[PDB]
Amino acid sequence: DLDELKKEVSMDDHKLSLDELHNKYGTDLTRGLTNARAKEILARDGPNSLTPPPTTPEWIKFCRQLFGGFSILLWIGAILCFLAYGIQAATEDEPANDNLYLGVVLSTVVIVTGCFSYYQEAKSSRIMDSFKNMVPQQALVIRDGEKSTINAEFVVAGDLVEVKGGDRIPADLRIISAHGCKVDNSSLTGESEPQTRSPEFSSENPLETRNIAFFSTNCVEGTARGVVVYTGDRTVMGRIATLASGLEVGRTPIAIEIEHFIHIITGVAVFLGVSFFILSLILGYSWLEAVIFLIGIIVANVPEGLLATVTVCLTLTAKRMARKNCLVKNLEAVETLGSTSTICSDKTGTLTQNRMTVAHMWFDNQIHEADTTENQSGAAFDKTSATWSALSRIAALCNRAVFQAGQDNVPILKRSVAGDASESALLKCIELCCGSVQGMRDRNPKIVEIPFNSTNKYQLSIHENEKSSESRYLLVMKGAPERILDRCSTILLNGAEEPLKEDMKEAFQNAYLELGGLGERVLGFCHFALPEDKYNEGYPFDADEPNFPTTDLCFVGLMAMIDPPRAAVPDAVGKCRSAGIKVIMVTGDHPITAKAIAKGVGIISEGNETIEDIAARLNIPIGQVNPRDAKACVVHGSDLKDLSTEVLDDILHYHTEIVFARTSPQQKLIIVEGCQRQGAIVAVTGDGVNDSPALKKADIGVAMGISGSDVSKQAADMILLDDNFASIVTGVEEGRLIFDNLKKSIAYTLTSNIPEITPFLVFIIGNVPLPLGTVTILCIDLGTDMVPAISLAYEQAESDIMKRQPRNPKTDKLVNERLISMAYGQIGMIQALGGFFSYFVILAENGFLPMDLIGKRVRWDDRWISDVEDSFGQQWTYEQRKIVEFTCHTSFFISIVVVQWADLIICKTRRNSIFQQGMKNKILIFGLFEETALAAFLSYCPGTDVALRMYPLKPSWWFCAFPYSLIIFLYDEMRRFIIRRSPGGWVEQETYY
Amino acid sequence: EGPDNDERFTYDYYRLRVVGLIVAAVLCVIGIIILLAGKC
Amino acid sequence: GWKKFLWDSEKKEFLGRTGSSWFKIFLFYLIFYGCLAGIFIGTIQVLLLTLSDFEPKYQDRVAPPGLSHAPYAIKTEISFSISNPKSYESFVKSMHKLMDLYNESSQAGNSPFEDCSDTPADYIKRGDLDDSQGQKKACRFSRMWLKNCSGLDDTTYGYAEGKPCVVAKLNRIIGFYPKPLKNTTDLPEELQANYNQYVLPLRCAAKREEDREKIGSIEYFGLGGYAGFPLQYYPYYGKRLQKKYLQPLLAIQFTNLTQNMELRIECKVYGENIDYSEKDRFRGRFEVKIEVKS
Ligand SMILES: *[C@@H]1O[C@H](CO[C@@H]2O[C@@H](C)[C@@H](O)[C@@H](O)[C@@H]2O)[C@@H](O[C@@H]2O[C@H](CO)[C@@H](O[C@@H]3O[C@H](CO[C@H]4O[C@H](CO)[C@@H](O)[C@H](O)[C@@H]4O)[C@@H](O)[C@H](O[C@H]4O[C@H](CO)[C@@H](O)[C@H](O)[C@@H]4O)[C@@H]3O)[C@H](O)[C@H]2NC(C)=O)[C@H](O)[C@H]1NC(C)=O
Ligand SMILES: CCCCCCCC/C=C\CCCCCCCC(=O)OC[C@H](COP(=O)(O)OCC[N+](C)(C)C)OC(=O)CCCCCCC/C=C\CCCCCCCC
Ligand SMILES: CCCCCCCC/C=C\CCCCCCCC(=O)OC[C@H](COP(=O)(O)OCC[N+](C)(C)C)OC(=O)CCCCCCC/C=C\CCCCCCCC
Ligand SMILES: CCCCCCCC/C=C\CCCCCCCC(=O)OC[C@H](COP(=O)(O)OCC[N+](C)(C)C)OC(=O)CCCCCCC/C=C\CCCCCCCC
Ligand SMILES: CCCCCCCC/C=C\CCCCCCCC(=O)OC[C@H](COP(=O)(O)OCC[N+](C)(C)C)OC(=O)CCCCCCC/C=C\CCCCCCCC
Ligand SMILES: CCCCCCCC/C=C\CCCCCCCC(=O)OC[C@H](COP(=O)(O)OCC[N+](C)(C)C)OC(=O)CCCCCCC/C=C\CCCCCCCC
Ligand SMILES: CCCCCCCC/C=C\CCCCCCCC(=O)OC[C@H](COP(=O)(O)OCC[N+](C)(C)C)OC(=O)CCCCCCC/C=C\CCCCCCCC
Ligand SMILES: CCCCCCCC/C=C\CCCCCCCC(=O)OC[C@H](COP(=O)(O)OCC[N+](C)(C)C)OC(=O)CCCCCCC/C=C\CCCCCCCC
Ligand SMILES: CCCCCCCC/C=C\CCCCCCCC(=O)OC[C@H](COP(=O)(O)OCC[N+](C)(C)C)OC(=O)CCCCCCC/C=C\CCCCCCCC
Ligand SMILES: C[C@@H]1O[C@@H](O[C@H]2C[C@@H](O)[C@]3(CO)[C@H]4[C@H](O)C[C@]5(C)[C@@H](C6=CC(=O)OC6)CC[C@]5(O)[C@@H]4CC[C@]3(O)C2)[C@H](O)[C@H](O)[C@H]1O
Ligand SMILES: *[C@@H]1O[C@H](CO)[C@@H](O[C@@H]2O[C@H](CO)[C@@H](O)[C@H](O)[C@H]2NC(C)=O)[C@H](O)[C@H]1NC(C)=O
Ligand SMILES: CC(C)CCC[C@@H](C)[C@H]1CC[C@H]2[C@@H]3CC=C4C[C@@H](O)CC[C@]4(C)[C@H]3CC[C@]12C
Ligand SMILES: CC(C)CCC[C@@H](C)[C@H]1CC[C@H]2[C@@H]3CC=C4C[C@@H](O)CC[C@]4(C)[C@H]3CC[C@]12C
Ligand SMILES: [Mg+2]
Ligand SMILES: [Mg+2]
Ligand SMILES: [Mg+2]
Repeated sequence: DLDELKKEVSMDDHKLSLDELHNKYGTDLTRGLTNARAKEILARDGPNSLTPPPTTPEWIKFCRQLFGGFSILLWIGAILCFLAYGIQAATEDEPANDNLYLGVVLSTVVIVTGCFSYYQEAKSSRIMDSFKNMVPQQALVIRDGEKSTINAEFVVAGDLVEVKGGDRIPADLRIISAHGCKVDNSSLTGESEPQTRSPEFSSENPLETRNIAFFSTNCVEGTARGVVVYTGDRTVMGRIATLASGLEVGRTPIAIEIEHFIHIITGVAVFLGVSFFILSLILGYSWLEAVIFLIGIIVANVPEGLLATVTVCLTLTAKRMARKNCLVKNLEAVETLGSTSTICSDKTGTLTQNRMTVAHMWFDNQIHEADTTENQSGAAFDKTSATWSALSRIAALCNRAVFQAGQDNVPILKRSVAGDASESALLKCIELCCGSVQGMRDRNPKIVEIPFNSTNKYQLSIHENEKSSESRYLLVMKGAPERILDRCSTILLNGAEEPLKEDMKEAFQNAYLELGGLGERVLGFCHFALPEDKYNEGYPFDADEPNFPTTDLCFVGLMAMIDPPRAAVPDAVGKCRSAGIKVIMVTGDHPITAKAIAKGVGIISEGNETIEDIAARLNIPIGQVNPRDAKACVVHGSDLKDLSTEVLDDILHYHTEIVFARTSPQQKLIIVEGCQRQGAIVAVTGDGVNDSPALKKADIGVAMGISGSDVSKQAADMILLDDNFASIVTGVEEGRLIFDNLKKSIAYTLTSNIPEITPFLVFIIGNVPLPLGTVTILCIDLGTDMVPAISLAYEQAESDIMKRQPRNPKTDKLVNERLISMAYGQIGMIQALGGFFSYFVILAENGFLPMDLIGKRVRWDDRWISDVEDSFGQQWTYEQRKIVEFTCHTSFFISIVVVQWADLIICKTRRNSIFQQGMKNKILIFGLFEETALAAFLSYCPGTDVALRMYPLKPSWWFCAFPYSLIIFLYDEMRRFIIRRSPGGWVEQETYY
Repeated sequence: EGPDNDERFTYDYYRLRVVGLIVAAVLCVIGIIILLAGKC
Repeated sequence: GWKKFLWDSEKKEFLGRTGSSWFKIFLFYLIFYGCLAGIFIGTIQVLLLTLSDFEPKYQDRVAPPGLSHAPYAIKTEISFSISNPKSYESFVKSMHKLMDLYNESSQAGNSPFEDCSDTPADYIKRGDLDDSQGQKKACRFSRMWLKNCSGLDDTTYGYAEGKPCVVAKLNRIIGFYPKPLKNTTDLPEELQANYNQYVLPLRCAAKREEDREKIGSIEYFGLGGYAGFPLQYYPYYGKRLQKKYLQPLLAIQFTNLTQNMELRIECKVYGENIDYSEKDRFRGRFEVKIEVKS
């Protein structure tokens, strides 16, 4: 799978002859191949079917979810715990099982997180499998001179293949004979209108010539013949799909943030361990013990529950997305939208609707606009003049297409219509604000029609007049406005008729250039009342000689048409630009249309100008103007092929409104890479196969759901099942909101760290009875704490999030030193002091004053000293003093909960005050209530001092942590005040997360 | 007091546990009330 | 990277900040932590003002007293060879440490010691738990009372020829009055003979029914010759109100001990305000694993 030969732009053998072609692959132009020869080739190289994707077994991704970066840290933690247990078992008799419990618990945490994360990605895969609807397809091949329809998988290189309007081009064909055949090259090349396939050659680029039919394309109207040049995966879209599969994946921004987070957590963990290791060796302890101390401090500095909390955090924002029809396949792709700063979009199928629609109309010397939006939510065009009625009769009659049988259910715009795209657009507009065309058509019987001619350049027909008072004959004709203008002499103004003086002839010329400059295609409609005296009701006007007056007709008005954009396209583009997101158009369509759609959706703000526009406004050559005075630029693909790396960098560095036109899929990929080389996150929004290599390499791909291709849908990371583009705005909003909350929750789960390690540190340095046990630290990190941390996600915005500029990746991180200074430095310190306060209180009330506790651990622990004197002279047995130590662990844990109250409240908001935002978050309130109920339950239920070793508390102790909590609240409140009044000051660059 | 000062070494942990559970229960209920109040 | 984030010379930065920054941050942390320390200290002083110097507010974690002994056994086992002297040194050293506090030289004068009944007697109340009267007075407890285990005659105390001693002791509790079982028809078998109301009985036996036979004659030594603690040595007024206070002691000689075999001996005190625990094996009773291997 050579990628460089797949990265290259397509080459071909188009510029040849029919003899050279038949001489290279071997084939009868009039008899085709022989069946024996056909099978000899079928077996020689492989069926004409793309390779299936590389199947992913479910145990592989389950093992994937069991690993990663965070789960790996918890894995090494479990490993360390079991190592310390082994050492204690082989070195000492009666080894405590604290470490073995902590290790099996960490392993269970990793396994449970893996099960949940895996279950979600499978849910998305099932709803994803319900979209591949693959109905077998059979082609028409000519062998031995006979026509046969065989499965698409049996076509080979060389046989003759015939196509018919409505069928799909099987393989890559070389047209040999056509009959007004048109094909839809929208998915592969990106051409909105049907390009006619002619046996003659026209352009050096194979995608532009008409003598080649392509894979996955469809023949709209006409029939054609051709020799199969390319077959199977070796086809154009085959090389594109194989390239898409052979591209790497990447590493999202949220993952890099989690990685640098673990980097800091381990920095401070191994620092505290190697240091308290040298310190313990300096105080006399033996090596065997110091090793256990090192492992204990490092393992203690690992967040066991932050994994489940972060996973649930990410999972919550994804359901909100699935409620508005925005589905993500992975789980972290939910944050990438908010961090995006440059959106590369596609035109055909993404920025537009890929359906021709009647846009503007000319009548009564006045331009009228029609609604060109999917759900028909706009402005009507004043259907009260007679002129409009006559126009409806012209277009509704002089038109041969009709809705496909059985569409009585779909809406007027989404139904199937058999015919050209122009007659279809006209039929839909008339059927839209003029009611049923089928009765409008049977109300006036068509007598004789002369089909569109290459010389006449017009389509005309005569029908009877339904006026029950006028039995005359009606004649209607449509065609190019220039040709029809040369055939009129009257004008239907507001109903009456008038001459064609040059005043209205010039008004017709300016109208023609107005609709033309709009990137639209205009047509002219005229009609005339045939005198029943010179052509009675019995006379038959056979289509042979001049039976109808070509000139002296009555022109009624022009009718333009173009593919309109989706409803929320302009508003969404404006919203993205408001958020500081650079919108760059990248499409393989004609630049004259790309520039118009760009200006219509907001990519090229009205007023900005290109170098050619300046040369045209001044009437000077283009080589004279300076390119710095042009904000927006239209880069052609042909020119893009010849450009250096620095040139592309400068194109993106100096032009704010860029539009890449006529760019191949490979060039699309080159453009995405050119955006990444600098340092910005990229999101590519597309629909066809040409977008597959662009959606894959982009930081985040957005594929359309209804109008998208299966390849680009399988290679994308986010799917828009409703084809609504406003979902992108919703996504960029949610991506930010869920970010500021992760910061708050992380500071919360990190603040408790300190009051959990300090007891042990003072235990080794000061030799006091152990303050915080192991089953209590576990009841804090994995119990009470979980609900509050999960609730911190439901926090609403503080300021407008859709207003600030995108976060800088190289400077504004997720976990900086400003957070560590708060959690580990200021709040956690106060919480630790409160815990030690409740501790000393419990031991002072039972008889052990603070002066006699320093220096006791050797006898306080000894299991054979049944006479330990306290500050008053009483003798305490071993089990009696241990019961008090355990009751001190219970109250220490309760003190933690008490200080966590004020920590969850000061963590709710990062800048704003509590009296401003408000306690409207019901989940946080529930977290506080439950957090308290669990602590009371663990202490007061019978049999806990047996099972978990937590004894009941005497009601006066529960109040030893209250002052510390109020102080935490007042300190953080004054903190969040100087930041507001003093922007950019010390408190901000020192304490603002 | 004097010789029969047995009360000086007794504590009614039973009554304390009963009350502490009543209270935990109440706080738990209140919590649920707040949580579901609005979805009805 | 490596070098710059350490010291750049254009912005004159060290590790990241300038000179005035490291100072602003260090000064802030010093003031902050100083306030934190002062607050914690104030909240601990009010705690010292909430407690009394003559009595522990809560005395429920020490209601049923323990029963400890003189030798320091690692796993409640006494194992030593009658030939090798460097085998029972750890025992004699401790035993000695305990009896070294009942020396007569220590107990002398009228202050703060007082001569009490040579025969078990009743309680003695030296008033309340106050400082009104000065330092209360405690009864004298002589060494010699313990007859063959006193280290005054056979320093070793027994361990020299297969006849060890075990000095039992009742855990000191403030304001605790020991109360013995009354003479009514329900009383253990053992306790019936010699019912001096004034004596708290201590009686040792064998854990298993088999071992009875292999344990010979338990000879107890005490005040008055009884196997118990005289009620006159109570209550204890606490260190502050009674420094130089001696708790009674009871010696137990395990004469006629079978040689080369592990013996499980459980000693137990009997009384009203005395209750045992299946979890704490030192509450009221105690266990010893003697093995005089020679
Ligand atoms: C409480 O009483 C303890 C015993 O008191 C003795 O008996 C009472 C009834 C009175 O008569 C009293 O006056 C007696 O002293 C008392 O402990 C004793 O302290 C002395 C002084 O250090 C010790 O004497 C020294 O003995 C060693 C060898 O000891 C051997 O035996 C003991 C057991 O008894 C073992 O533990 C040892 O390892 C030995 O196996 C002598 O080598 C040492 O020599 C020193 O003195 C000589 C002159 O005699 C000098 O020439 C040397 O240079 C040395 O300076 C002493 O003779 C005595 O051993 C010790 N008894 C015990 C049983 O340990 C204790 O201090 C008192 N405590 C308080 C708080 O009042
Ligand atoms: C029994 C007793 C109990 C003991 C309990 C102890 C509890 C432990 C509590 C806290 C642990 C402290 C450990 C150090 C934490 C430092 C945080 C840290 O390393 O965070 C990482 C940051 C990175 O941040 P960023 O990503 O935003 O960078 C972006 C840079 N861009 C964008 C320019 C490229 O790196 C930086 O900050 C740069 C590194 C700065 C390192 C400073 C080291 C100071 C340590 C000790 C000083 C002691 C002196 C005492 C004497 C004072 C004089 C009187
Ligand atoms: C000595 C002991 C020390 C203890 C220290 C720890 C303390 C931590 C615990 C509690 C601290 C409570 C702080 C009180 C803050 C009140 C703030 C407040 O009231 O600000 C008013 C807000 C603002 O409104 P607005 O103008 O934006 O509205 C606009 C409406 N529009 C849009 C329609 C116009 O109004 C709102 O938020 C809406 C109404 C919300 C009402 C909330 C009431 C619940 C408050 C606390 C729950 C109790 C927790 C107890 C935990 C213990 C468990 C055992
Ligand atoms: C929206 C959904 C709402 C759902 C809310 C659910 C809340 C559930 C509320 C209560 C159920 C809790 C479990 C009940 C346990 C009953 C235990 C019991 O009745 O024990 C009685 C006996 C004690 O007898 P004794 O006094 O003679 O013993 C003397 C022992 N001497 C003398 C040797 C010291 O027990 C013994 O003997 C042996 C003791 C056995 C230990 C069992 C304790 C289980 C340990 C940990 C599980 C707790 C996890 C926390 C889950 C939180 C969920 C929110
Ligand atoms: C959604 C909100 C959830 C809230 C729940 C709170 C989360 C709790 C988180 C961590 C706590 C789990 C730690 C497990 C501790 C096991 C301790 C253990 O095994 O100790 C072994 C002890 C032996 O002690 P010894 O040597 O002194 O015996 C001497 C006996 N002599 C002397 C008489 C012979 O044996 C005994 O106690 C025997 C009785 C066995 C008791 C097993 C109790 C298991 C408790 C919890 C496990 C299930 C929790 C799942 C919920 C997860 C929530 C996310
Ligand atoms: C905005 C957020 C609102 C949040 C509301 C949450 C609802 C709170 C729910 C319940 C709390 C009430 C608890 C009452 C329990 C009394 C039970 C009792 O009988 O307990 C007696 C103990 C004395 O025990 P002992 O050791 O002396 O005897 C032990 C004797 N043995 C052991 C021998 C038996 O006493 C005790 O537990 C004392 C109980 C604690 C006293 C409550 C203090 C209230 C603190 C601040 C609230 C102030 C509100 C001011 C109004 C402002 C309006 C604008
Ligand atoms: C032992 C002592 C006990 C004392 C108890 C005192 C209780 C006092 C009770 C209520 C306090 C008064 C209500 C405050 C209402 C203020 C309303 C308001 O308009 O506020 C606005 C200002 C912020 O203005 P800005 O210019 O920064 O906005 C900048 C906005 N931008 C950024 C968009 C430009 O807000 C602020 O200043 C808020 C700053 C307030 C900081 C004081 C905190 C007081 C401490 C505790 C309160 C008690 C609650 C807990 C109960 C415990 C029961 C045991
Ligand atoms: C049990 C637990 C108890 C805990 C109680 C804790 C109380 C201690 C609270 C605060 C003490 C710390 C004060 C430190 C003052 C020296 C700091 C200093 O040297 O600062 C210098 C700067 C002035 O330099 P610059 O910005 O002009 O230069 C620009 C330079 N460039 C560009 C780097 C920004 O100072 C500034 O900005 C002004 C900023 C001053 C910091 C205000 C922080 C106030 C926080 C809390 C006070 C509230 C206590 C409430 C307690 C109620 C108890 C019931
Ligand atoms: C949507 C609406 C939802 C509403 C739901 C409402 C749920 C119901 C709410 C409350 C129920 C209250 C039940 C009160 C039970 C009292 C039991 C009790 O007082 O037992 C105490 C005694 C043990 O005393 P001791 O002498 O061994 O003490 C030790 C003495 N030393 C150690 C010094 C020797 O019990 C014993 O002997 C026998 C104990 C037998 C086992 C009883 C099981 C109780 C365990 C859990 C039930 C509590 C759940 C409450 C809900 C909390 C939600 C988080
Ligand atoms: C000086 C030393 O002190 C005692 O041992 C000490 C080391 C070791 O034994 C343990 C049990 O393994 C340690 C363990 O290492 C680390 C912890 C699991 C740690 C963590 C909490 C957490 O969440 O993550 C890590 C905090 C303390 C801890 O909970 C226990 C506490 C009991 C202790 O026993 C204490 C013995 O008395 C020993 O004999 C004597 O030599
Ligand atoms: C101490 O135990 C010994 C047994 O070890 C007792 O003496 C034995 O008595 C039996 C008769 O009952 C004789 O057959 C043995 O020969 C004796 N052995 C020895 C070594 O004397 C002795 O009576 C016990 N003494 C006490 C006071 O209990
Ligand atoms: C919003 C803030 C101010 C509310 C603070 C509520 C505090 C004071 C409440 C919450 C839970 C309560 C405790 C819950 C349980 C018990 C056990 C019981 O046997 C005595 C009361 C006691 C000890 C309560 C005392 C008051 C208490 C700590
Ligand atoms: C708001 C903050 C900064 C106030 C902190 C006040 C500090 C400095 C005060 C509060 C309580 C004070 C202590 C209270 C009691 C004693 C005992 C006395 O025998 C010596 C002084 C000493 C040790 C005091 C030293 C100063 C102290 C700790
Ligand atoms: Mg497209
Ligand atoms: Mg991707
Ligand atoms: Mg932790």
